[PDB]
Amino acid sequence: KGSVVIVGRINLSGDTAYAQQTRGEEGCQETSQTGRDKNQVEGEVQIVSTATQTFLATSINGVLWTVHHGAGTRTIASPKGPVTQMYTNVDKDLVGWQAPQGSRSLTPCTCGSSDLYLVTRHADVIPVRRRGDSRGSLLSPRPISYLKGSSGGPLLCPAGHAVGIFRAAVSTRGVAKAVDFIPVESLETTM
Ligand SMILES: C=C[C@@H]1C[C@]1(NC(=O)[C@@H]1C[C@@H]2CN1C(=O)[C@H](C(C)(C)C)NC(=O)O[C@@H]1C[C@H]1CCCCCc1nc3ccc(OC)cc3nc1O2)C(=O)NS(=O)(=O)C1CC1
Ligand SMILES: [Zn+2]
Repeated sequence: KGSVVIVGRINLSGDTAYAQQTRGEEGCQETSQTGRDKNQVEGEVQIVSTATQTFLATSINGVLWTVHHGAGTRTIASPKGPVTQMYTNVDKDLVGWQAPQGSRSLTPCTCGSSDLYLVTRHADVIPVRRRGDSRGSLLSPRPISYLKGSSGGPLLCPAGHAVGIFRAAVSTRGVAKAVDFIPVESLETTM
């Protein structure tokens, strides 16, 4: 298997949630084999890719987190070569690396607000209501197909801080009315 490769980012930039592709497929190939990636990186939310899967990853207090069902145990390519996972937990569906060169990191949420916001791979910011340890309800139902490819992306509080990592969708006949995520407290405990 190859290294995970950053192929873009989801910009909250200044005002607009928009997606920025920074690498093509072809280049994704050679880079996964070497794990050496000089391509420029920015921001908190990365679009990450394997040979078969595209999903997201989020930097929180110096660690780049994503889902195990996306990354597995792979390294992630960097300018100084392939980066080995700092944290792994198959049961939680969680993996972490040292935040990449060029990135910014999110702050853990400390305000306890139930008003959350899920960022998707499509660069949509979707309102969510905290409804338990690892669960939050959507204000608007959406088909799964819409959310697919967004695991590893962040759930944010109204202050912009990180509340969790998107893990799975709670679906009924293919309609998602809630989301399952890894809470930051769970990250802090994994560390
Ligand atoms: C947008 C949709 C959603 C965020 C996404 N997550 C999934 O699709 C997960 C993967 C797998 C099935 N998923 C689901 O969401 C299902 C599904 C019916 C398919 C919607 N929903 C579901 O279980 O409801 C259950 C009540 C909750 C409680 C149980 C959830 C279990 C969570 C889970 N843990 C592990 C630990 C270790 C593993 O080793 C290989 C593998 C795992 N796989 C898991 O779920 C996503 O976008 N992925 S992705 O980006 O396209 C892909 C590129 C990476
Ligand atoms: Zn907060």
